[PDB]
Amino acid sequence: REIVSCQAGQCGNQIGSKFWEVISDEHGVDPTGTYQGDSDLQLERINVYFDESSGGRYVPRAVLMDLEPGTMDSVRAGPYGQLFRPDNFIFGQSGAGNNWAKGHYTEGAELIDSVLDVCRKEAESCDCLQGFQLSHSLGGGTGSGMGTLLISKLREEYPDRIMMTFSVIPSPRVSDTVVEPYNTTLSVHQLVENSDESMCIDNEALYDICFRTLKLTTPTFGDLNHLVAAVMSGVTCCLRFPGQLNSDLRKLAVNLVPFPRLHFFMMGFAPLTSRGSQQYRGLSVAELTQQMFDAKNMMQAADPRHGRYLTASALFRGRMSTKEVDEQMLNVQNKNSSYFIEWIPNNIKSSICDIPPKGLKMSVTFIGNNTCIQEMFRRVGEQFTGMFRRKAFLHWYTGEGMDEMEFTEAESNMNDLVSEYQQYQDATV
Amino acid sequence: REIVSCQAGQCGNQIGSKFWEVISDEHGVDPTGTYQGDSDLQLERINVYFDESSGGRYVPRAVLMDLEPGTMDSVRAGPYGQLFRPDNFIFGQSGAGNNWAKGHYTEGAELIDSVLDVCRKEAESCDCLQGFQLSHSLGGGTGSGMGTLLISKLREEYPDRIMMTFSVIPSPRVSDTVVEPYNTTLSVHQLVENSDESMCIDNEALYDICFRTLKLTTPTFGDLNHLVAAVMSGVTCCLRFPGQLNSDLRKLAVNLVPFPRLHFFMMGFAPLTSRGSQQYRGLSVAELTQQMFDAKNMMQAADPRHGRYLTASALFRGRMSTKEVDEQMLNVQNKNSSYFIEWIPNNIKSSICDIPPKGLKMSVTFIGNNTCIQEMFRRVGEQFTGMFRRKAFLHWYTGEGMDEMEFTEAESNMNDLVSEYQQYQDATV
Amino acid sequence: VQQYSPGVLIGNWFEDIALREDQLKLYKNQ
Amino acid sequence: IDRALLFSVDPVADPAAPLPLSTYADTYGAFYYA
Amino acid sequence: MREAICIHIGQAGCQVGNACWELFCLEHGIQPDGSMPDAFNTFFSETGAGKHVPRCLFLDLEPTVVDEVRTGTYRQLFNPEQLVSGKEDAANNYARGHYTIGKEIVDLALDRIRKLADNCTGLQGFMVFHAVGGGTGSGLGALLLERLSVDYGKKSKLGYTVYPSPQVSTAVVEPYNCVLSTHSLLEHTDVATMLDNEAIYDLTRRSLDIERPSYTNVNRLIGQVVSSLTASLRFDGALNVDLTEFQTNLVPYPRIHFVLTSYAPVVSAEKAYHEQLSVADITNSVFEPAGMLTKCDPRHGKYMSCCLMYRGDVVPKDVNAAIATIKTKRTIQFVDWCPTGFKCGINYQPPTVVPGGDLAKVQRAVCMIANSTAIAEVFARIDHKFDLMYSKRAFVHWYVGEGMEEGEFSEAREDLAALEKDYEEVGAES
Amino acid sequence: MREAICIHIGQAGCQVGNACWELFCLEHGIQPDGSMPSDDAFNTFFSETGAGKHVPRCLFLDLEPTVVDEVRTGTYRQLFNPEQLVSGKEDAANNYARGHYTIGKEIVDLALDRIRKLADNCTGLQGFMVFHAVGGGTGSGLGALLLERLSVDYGKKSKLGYTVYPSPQVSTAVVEPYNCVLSTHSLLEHTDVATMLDNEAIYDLTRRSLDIERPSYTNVNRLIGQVVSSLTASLRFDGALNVDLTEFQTNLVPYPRIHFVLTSYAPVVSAEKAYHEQLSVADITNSVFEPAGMLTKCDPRHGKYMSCCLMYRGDVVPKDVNAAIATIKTKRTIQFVDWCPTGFKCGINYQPPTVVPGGDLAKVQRAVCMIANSTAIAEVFARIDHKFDLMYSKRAFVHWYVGEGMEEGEFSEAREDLAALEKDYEEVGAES
Ligand SMILES: Nc1nc2c(ncn2[C@@H]2O[C@H](COP(=O)(O)OP(=O)(O)OP(=O)(O)O)[C@@H](O)[C@H]2O)c(=O)[nH]1
Ligand SMILES: Nc1nc2c(ncn2[C@@H]2O[C@H](COP(=O)(O)OP(=O)(O)OP(=O)(O)O)[C@@H](O)[C@H]2O)c(=O)[nH]1
Ligand SMILES: Nc1nc2c(ncn2[C@@H]2O[C@H](COP(=O)(O)OP(=O)(O)O)[C@@H](O)[C@H]2O)c(=O)[nH]1
Ligand SMILES: Nc1nc2c(ncn2[C@@H]2O[C@H](COP(=O)(O)OP(=O)(O)O)[C@@H](O)[C@H]2O)c(=O)[nH]1
Ligand SMILES: [Mg+2]
Ligand SMILES: [Mg+2]
Repeated sequence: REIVSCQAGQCGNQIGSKFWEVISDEHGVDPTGTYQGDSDLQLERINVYFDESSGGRYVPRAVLMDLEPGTMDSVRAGPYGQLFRPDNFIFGQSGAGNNWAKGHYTEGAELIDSVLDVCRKEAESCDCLQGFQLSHSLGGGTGSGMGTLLISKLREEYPDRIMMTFSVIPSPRVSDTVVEPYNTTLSVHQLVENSDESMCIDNEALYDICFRTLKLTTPTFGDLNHLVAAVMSGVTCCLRFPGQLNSDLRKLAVNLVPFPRLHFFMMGFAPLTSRGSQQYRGLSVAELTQQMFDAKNMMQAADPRHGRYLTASALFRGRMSTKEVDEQMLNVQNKNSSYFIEWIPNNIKSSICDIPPKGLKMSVTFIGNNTCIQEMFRRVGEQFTGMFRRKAFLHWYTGEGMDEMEFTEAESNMNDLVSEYQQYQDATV
Repeated sequence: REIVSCQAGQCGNQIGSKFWEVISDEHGVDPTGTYQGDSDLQLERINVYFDESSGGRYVPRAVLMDLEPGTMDSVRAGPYGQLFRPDNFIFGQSGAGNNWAKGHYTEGAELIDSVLDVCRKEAESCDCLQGFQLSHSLGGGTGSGMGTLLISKLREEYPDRIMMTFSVIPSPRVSDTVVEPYNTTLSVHQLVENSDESMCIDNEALYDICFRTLKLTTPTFGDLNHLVAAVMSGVTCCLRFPGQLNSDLRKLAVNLVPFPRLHFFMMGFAPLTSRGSQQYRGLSVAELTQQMFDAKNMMQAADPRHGRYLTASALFRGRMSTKEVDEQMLNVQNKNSSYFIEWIPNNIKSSICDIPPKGLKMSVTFIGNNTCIQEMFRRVGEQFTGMFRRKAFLHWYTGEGMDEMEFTEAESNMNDLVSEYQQYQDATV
Repeated sequence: VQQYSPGVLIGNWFEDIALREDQLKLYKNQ
Repeated sequence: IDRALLFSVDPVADPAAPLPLSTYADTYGAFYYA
Repeated sequence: MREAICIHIGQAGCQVGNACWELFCLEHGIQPDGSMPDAFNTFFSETGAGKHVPRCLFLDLEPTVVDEVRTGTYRQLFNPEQLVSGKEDAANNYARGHYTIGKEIVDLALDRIRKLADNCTGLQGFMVFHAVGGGTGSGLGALLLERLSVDYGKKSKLGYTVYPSPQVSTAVVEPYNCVLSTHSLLEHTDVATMLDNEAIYDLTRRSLDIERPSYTNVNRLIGQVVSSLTASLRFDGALNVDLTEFQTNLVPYPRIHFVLTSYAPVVSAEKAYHEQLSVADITNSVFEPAGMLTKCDPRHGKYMSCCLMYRGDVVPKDVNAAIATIKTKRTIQFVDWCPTGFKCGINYQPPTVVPGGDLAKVQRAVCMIANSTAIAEVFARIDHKFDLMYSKRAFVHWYVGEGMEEGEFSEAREDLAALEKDYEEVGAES
Repeated sequence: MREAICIHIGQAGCQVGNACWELFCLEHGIQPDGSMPSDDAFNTFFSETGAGKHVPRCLFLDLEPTVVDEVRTGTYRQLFNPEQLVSGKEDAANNYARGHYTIGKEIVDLALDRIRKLADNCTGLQGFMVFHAVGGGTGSGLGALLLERLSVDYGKKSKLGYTVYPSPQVSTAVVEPYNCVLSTHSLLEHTDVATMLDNEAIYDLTRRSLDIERPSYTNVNRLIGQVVSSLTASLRFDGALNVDLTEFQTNLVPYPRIHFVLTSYAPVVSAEKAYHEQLSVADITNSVFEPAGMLTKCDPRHGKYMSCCLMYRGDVVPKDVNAAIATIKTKRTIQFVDWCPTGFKCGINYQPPTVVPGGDLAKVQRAVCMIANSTAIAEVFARIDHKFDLMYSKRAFVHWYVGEGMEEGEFSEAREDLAALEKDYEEVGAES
C-alpha cells in the first residue's frame, strides 16, 4: 500500500509542495517533521507517504525534480520546505528553456540518472510499493519532457505498479507560452503507453471554479494549488485511511480502464461552495451528488454535456449512509442514462472511506472518463498542426537533436487517440 | 635551522638591504633592533636570521661585501642600515671597475680572507646552520667575480650545506655595461658548477611588471628591490613560520631540480596588483594560481611558452584551505600537459605557510626550473662570442691576471649548459 | 609619449589619481 | 614607494592587522579555549 | 546563476548601459561606492571585501564617454578594467570600426569577455547594447558579435540596437552603417530588439509630458525596459521566464529574430494618480501603436508572437482578461498559425524610480517584446535610403580606402532584400 | 590491559596524531590540563599519575621542530609530555636516503629508548599504532628505520601503520613516488597491518558528504581521528562483539605479504543533514560499501574482496548487523573471492562516536568503520610503481639518494618487490 511521489518542473514543484503541505496537515506532521496529530488512524497508515527516520521524523517520500534551481530555492523557502528530504532536490544548472528536447533528450538525460538512483533507493526501503505518483505539466518545458523521460524510465523496472500521473495541461485563453502545442503533442503518447491511467488538470477550469463556483476576486496560484491538492489527496484516501467500502489506485484503474488505451480522465471535487453560499447550503451527500456532476464544478475545461461518460468513480470521505449514497448514484445513473454509456451498466462507482479532510464533515473526489476529452485533444492537435504545417519554432528541436519523423508519429498518436472517443460515444448496441 | 646572508656588489647590497627591512618588519624588529611584535610566532623563529645581543638587540645574520665604500655609506644611511653589525661591513678602496678579473682574482682575494673570517665566525655563532644565501648581480665584476670567489671557498669547507643564491642576470634591454656578457659568462660557470641551486632575477622583467601588471608612475630601483625582497622572504617563509605542509630551502631544492647540472630557476609572486584591481579583484587562490603562470607576472624575461616546465614549486602564505592549493595545480597539470614535462609526474611541489607576508592575507612565491631558462644563456653566449671574435675589451681582463683560455672554458661551459637544457627540452619517453 | 601633469586624462591618469589618494591615506595614518 | 602601499589592498588596515593564529591553535583546541 | 553579461559598444551603448546600471544599482540597493548598507548575482559579483561590481564591459573607440564615467560619481563602482577605450574612434565608419581600429581592440575585448565569463558558473546570456547608426557600435559591434558567436557558440545573445529613424537621424552615413551591420546582426544575433529614437521621443513628449526630452530620458526608458525584461530571472515570480525561456518564443526561424519593444505605464507623477492602473488598461496602452518604443505602425503589419512581462502586484486573472480582450478586438490582428501566440511572465518586484527622474512610482508595469511582420517597414525605409544614397556613389571612397570592397555594400543590400522577402513570405496568408 | 602505544612520524603524522588525541581527550573527558574534572577506559591511551594526571601514551618523532614547537606551545602543553616529543634539527628533505641513512641513525637510538620508556610502563602492551605518510622523507626513511628496530626488538608485537600513500592525481612532492616505492620495503617487511589514508578520497568524501566547500587538513585529520577511534573503541569500551588488535589482524590478513588494507567510514553527514536521513544500519553499510564513501582512492569494483572487518559503534544490535551482512552478500555489485565465502568480521561497540565541537561531523547514534582487504588495491600500486618507473627511466632525482650514503641497486630491489606485490595480488585475485 505504498506510493512514492515525484514533482517535475516549476508547476510540478509548486503543486507537489501544496499537496505535501496539505497531506502533512491531514496526517498531523509538523513543518519541522515531527508529529502533532491527535488521531491514531493517521499513524496507522502514515507510512504510505512519509518515510520514518531513526530520529522519529517523517520525511516525505518525494523526489523534487527540476532543471531550474530557482524552483528548488523557492520550495525550500516555503513554510514546509524544511520537511522535504535534502538529497532528493536533484536540479540542474541551466533551465530547459520551454523545450521538449532540452529536458527529455540532452540535458534531462544526464540528470535523470541520479533521479532514478534516489527513486529506487526510496523504493527499496519500502516493503512493497503500490506505485509511483508524478505531478507535472505538459505545458512546461522541463515539467513535460524530463517528467515524461522519468515516466518512460520507471516502466522498464516497475512494470506492474500503479503510475498515477497528474498533468497540468493548458488552453489558449490562459496559454502563457507559444510552445504549448509542441510541449503537449510530444508528451501525450508517453503518458499513453507508459502510464496505467493519467488524471489531467486544466488551468482554465480552475479559474472558472474560483470565479464562478467559489466567488473569489483574488485567487492566486497558491489558491489554485490547494484545489488541485484536494483531488491529489482524495485519490489515496482509501489507501491512507480505513474505509467502509475501501478502494485503491489499482481499484480505480481496473474499474475505470475498460480498454487499455482509454485511461485519460477528468477530475471533479466536492464540496465547492463559497463562504457566502456556505451558510445557506446544507452540507449533505445528497447535494454533494449534483456538486459531483455539475458542469461548472468540474476540474476540466470540457463541458460534460457535449461528451458522454464512459466510466466514473467517486471517493466519498466522512460518515455517510452507504445506503443513501448508493441509491443516489443509482438515481443519477437512471436520471441521465443518455450521458452515461449504455453497454456498461453502473458506469458510476462508489467508494466509501471514513476520514474526511480537515474541517469538512463530508467530502467527495470525482473521477471521470468522459468522451469530452475528444474536444480538448482535437483542438490542441489543431493548434499543433497550425504551426507544424509552417515548420515554425521547429528549429530549436532540430538543432537540439530531434527529427521530423517522431513529430509526425506523435501527431498521428493524438489523431488515433482522439479518434477513439467520438466513435465510442456515438456507438449503438 | 638558520641562513647566513651575503650581499655582493651594489645591486646585491641594495637588494639584500631591502630584504632586511622586509624581514625585520615581518618579524617585528624596528630599525633600532628591539622587538615590538604582538605575536609569539614572530619571536619563536627570530633566530633564523637574527642573532641575540647581550642587551637583547636582534642583529642581522648578514655579511656585506663591496670594493667601493660608497655602498656601505648608502647602506648605513638607509632607514634600517644601523641594524647591521659593523664588523660584517667589508669594503675595498678601489672598485672592481665592472671587471670580473679585478673582482675575482686580485682585488677580491685580498679581502676574501676577512670575508671568510667573518662568515666562519658567523656560522660558529649559528647553532645548527641550515645554509647560506648570497644576493648578487652578474653584470658587474664587484658582485659577480667576488661573489663567485666567496662561493668557491664557502662550498670548499661547507660542502654538505645549502648555498642559496639570487643572481641578477642583466638583459640587453636594460643593458648598461659593455663588459656585461664577459662578466656573466665568467661568473655563470662557477655559479653552476659550484652551487646546489642558482636562481635568476632579470631587470627587464622587473620593469615589465612595474609597467604592465603593477602600473606605477615612478617605480625606481627601490620598488624592484621590494619585489625581490618580498619573494626572498617568501622562499623561506615556510622555514620561519608554521604551516599545514611545511618545507625548507633544502626541502624544495631536493624536489625542484631533477639533475645536479640543471639548477637555474625563475621567480614568481602573487598577487601583484595595482590600485585599479587591489580593491576590486577578490583575493583568492584562483587569482593567485592564474597569476603564477603568466609571463606578465613572471619577473624573469624569458618566455615560458617556448620552454617546458621541468619542475615548479609554490610556497603559499596565509590561512587557506588545503585542497585548492593543489587542486588548482592539478588543473594546470591537466590543461597544460604540453607546458609540463612528461617524464616527471606531478611537476608541481606545493607548500603551505600559515603566516602570510605583512600587509597581505594571501600570497604565494613561485620558483621553478624550465627549459626556457636556456634563452638568456643563449643570448649572453651570442654577445660574449661576438666580442670574443676579436678579443674586444679583453686586455682589461688579461692584463689583470686572467688567461685567454679561461674564456674558452667559460664558453665551453655555456655550450654544455645550453645543450643540456635543449636535450632535456626535446627529450621524450 | 610626452608626460602630462595631473588633471589631464591621457595615459595612466586613473592609476595616478588612485596612487595619490592612497599616498594621502598612508600619510594621514602616520 | 612604500612597500605596504605597494603590496596591500588596504594601505593602512592590512599592515596593522594582527597576524593570523596557526591552524593548529585555530582548530584543534579553540573550543577548549571557548 | 541566471548570469547575464552586459556589453556596451561605443558611445550609444555606453550611455545606455550607464543608465541601465544606474537603475540596477538603485533597485538592488547598491551605493555608488559599490556596497549595500542573492538577487544581485546575475548582474553584480560579490568579492571578499563585501563590495559588488557590475558584470559589464564598456567598449568604445573614443575616450570621452568612458572618461566621463571614470570621472563621474560612479568611479568606485565600475571596474577600472572591463572599461576598454581606444585612442581614435571609428568616426561613423563601419569599415574603420570593423577592419582597422576594431581589429586591434577585438582581441583585448575578447580577453576581457573571457575573464568575465570565467567568473560566472551559470552564464545564461549576453546583453549587447549598441547603435548601428554610428561607426563604432556598428563595426566593432559586428566584430564582437562575430567573435563571441564563433568562440562561445550557442550562448544566448540579445542585441538592443538603436536603428536610424526614418526622419530624425543625426548623421548622413547612418543608412550605410545600418545596412552593412544588418548582415552581421542577422547572422550572429539570437534576438535583436529595435530601439528607435523617434518613438521614444514622441512617447516622452506625449506621455511623460516633457517639453524638451533628451538622451538621458531615452536611456532611462531603455534601462527601465531592460530591467523589466531581466527581472523575471532576477526575482521570484508566478511566471519566471529566463532568457532562453522567452528566446524560444520570439524566433520561429533563425532569420526571424528582430522584435519591437514597448513599455507601460510611461507616465509622470501627475498622471500616475489620475489614470487607472489596471493591468487591462496597461496592456491596452502597450498594444496601442502610440505606446511603443519603435517607430513602426503595427496595424500595417500583423503579429507573429508576443511576450508580455508583468512587474509588480499583477495577478494572472486580469492578465487573462487583457489577453481575451486583445483576441476579441480586431484592431490589432494576429497571424493565423499562432493561436496561443502569447508569453506571460509575471514577477513580484514592482519597478523602482531613479530619484530626479521622470517616470513615477507605479505598482505595476508591462513590457511587451513582440515579433511582428510589420518590422519590414523600417528595413524598407533604411534600404530605400541606402539605394538613394548609393545611386550615384556617395560616402563610398571612405569605405573603399579603409579596406572594404565595393561588393560588400551590394551583398548587404541583397541580404536586406532577402530579409524583407522572408518577412513578406512569413506574413503572407495560406 | 588492552594497552597500545601511539607513534607519530613526520609532520603529517604529527598532525594526524594531534587530531587523534583531540578526539581521544573529548571522548574520555580529559581536559587539556590532563585531569578529568568530575572506570578504566583511558588506560589503553592515558597513564594514571599519583597526582591524578593522565599522560597520553604517544611518542612524537620528527626531524624538524617547526611543528613540535607549536605542539609544545599549543593547547595541549599540559597534556602532552614536554619529553617524548622528540624533534631533530634538520629536515629529511623528501629523502628516503636522508631519513634512513644520514639523520635517521642519529635519532633512532633515542627514539628506541623512548619506546623502551613507554613500554616499561605498559603491563599489558598490545600493539603499536604508527601514523605517518610515505610521501615525505622521515615518513619513509625514519619510519622504515623505526619499524625495523621495533620488529627486531619486539618480535611478533602487533603493528598498525596508518599511512598516507600518494593519491593518484593529487600529490605534494615530485620525488614522492620514489619515497613511497622505497618505503614499501619496510612497510611490507615490518608492518603487521597497513591502512591507506590518501588525501583525494578524504577530500571528495568531505565535499560530497559534509556539504562544506572549504574543509582542509583539519577536516582530513578529523576524519582520520574518527576512523582510528573506531578502530580502538572495540578494546577501549565494552561491546556485544569486541575485537582486539590481534583479533581482527589475524583474520583480516590472509598472507604475510598481503597486509595492505583499504578503509572506509560511514555515516558522515552535516548538522543540517543529520536529522533527515533514515540512519538504518543497512543503509549505513550500503554507504560503507559504495566506493564514494571511502578514505582511499581505490574503487572496489575493479577487484575482489577477500576480507572485511565492519566495526559498528552505537546502539546497533546483532540482528541489525546480520541483516545488513546478508544484504551485502546478496548484492551483486561487489564480488567476494572464492576461497573465503564468509570473509566477514563483525565488531560491535555500545559507545556511539563522539563529535568534536566545531567539527563538521554531526552527532549520529550509529556508525561503522570498514577495514577491508581486497585485490582491488593492486591498481594503486600499479599506478605508483608506474610513476616511479616513468620518473626513474633516466635517473632523475637519484643523485641525492646516491650522494646521501645510499647505494644504487636498492631502487632495483624496491621495484623488484613492488612487482612481486603486483603479481601476488593478481595471483590471489585469479580464480582457482
Ligand atoms: N537610444 C539612444 N541612442 C543614442 C544615444 N546616443 C547616441 N545614440 C545614437 O548613436 C548614433 C551615433 O551617435 P554617437 O555619439 O556618434 O555614438 P556611436 O554609436 O558610438 O557612433 P560613432 O561614435 O560614430 O561610432 C546616433 O545617431 C544616435 O542615434 C543615446 O543616448 N540613446
Ligand atoms: N592525512 C594527512 N596527510 C598530510 C598532511 N599534511 C601532509 N600530508 C601528507 O604528507 C606527504 C608529504 O610528507 P610531509 O607532510 O611533507 O611530512 P614529511 O614526511 O616530514 O616530509 P617533509 O616535511 O617534506 O620532510 C604529502 O604528500 C601529504 O599527502 C595532513 O595534514 N594530513
Ligand atoms: N497549478 C499551478 N500551475 C502552474 C503554476 N505555474 C505555472 N503553472 C502551469 O505551468 C504552465 C507553464 O509551465 P512552466 O512554468 O514553463 O513549467 P516548467 O517549464 O517545467 O518550469 C502554465 O500553463 C501553467 O498552467 C503554479 O504555480 N501553479
Ligand atoms: N634590480 C637592481 N639592479 C641593479 C641595481 N643597481 C644596479 N643594478 C644593475 O645590475 C647590473 C650590475 O651592476 P652592479 O652589480 O651594481 O655593479 P657593481 O657595483 O660593480 O657590482 C647593472 O647593469 C645595473 O643595471 C639595483 O639597485 N637593483
Ligand atoms: Mg476494496
Ligand atoms: Mg617539512
